[PDB]
Amino acid sequence: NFTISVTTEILPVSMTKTSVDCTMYICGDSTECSNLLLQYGSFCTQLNRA
Amino acid sequence: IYQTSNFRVQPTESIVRFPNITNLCPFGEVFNATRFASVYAWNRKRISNC
Ligand SMILES: *[C@@H]1O[C@H](CO)[C@@H](O[C@@H]2O[C@H](CO)[C@@H](O)[C@H](O)[C@H]2NC(C)=O)[C@H](O)[C@H]1NC(C)=O
Ligand SMILES: *[C@@H]1O[C@H](CO)[C@@H](O)[C@H](O)[C@H]1NC(C)=O
Repeated sequence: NFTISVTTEILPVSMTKTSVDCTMYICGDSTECSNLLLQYGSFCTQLNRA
Repeated sequence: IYQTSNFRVQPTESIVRFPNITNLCPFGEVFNATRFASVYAWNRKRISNC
């Protein structure tokens, strides 16, 4: 004799599509901070691309 | 689709809120007086509410 047993199997497929902006996070909406951040270079482009 | 910047709304005006009193603090007697006690026993001038 045989039995049929349904088995559940869970698999994550995706996570939340987050996004981070420097001048909002790195700078508290200031101006001099923006000057210094643009002085540091192109880290923010790399972060946004990633 | 590209993500370039953030929709930032600039502030309109500059509100300033300071207490409404007009008592001048006595800095003149503090900076220059007839006698100042020496280092072994120095005084405390508690400037408050001016
Ligand atoms: C195979 O197994 C099933 C499940 O146990 C059997 O079905 C049961 O049979 C008994 C009596 O034989 C009943 O009292 C139950 O109500 C049945 N259960 C269900 C879910 O139908 C089936 O009889 C077995 N087959 C053989 C040839 O033994
Ligand atoms: C300290 O000097 C200033 C300068 O004129 C004067 O107005 C003030 O009365 C002086 N403070 C004193 C003498 O305690």
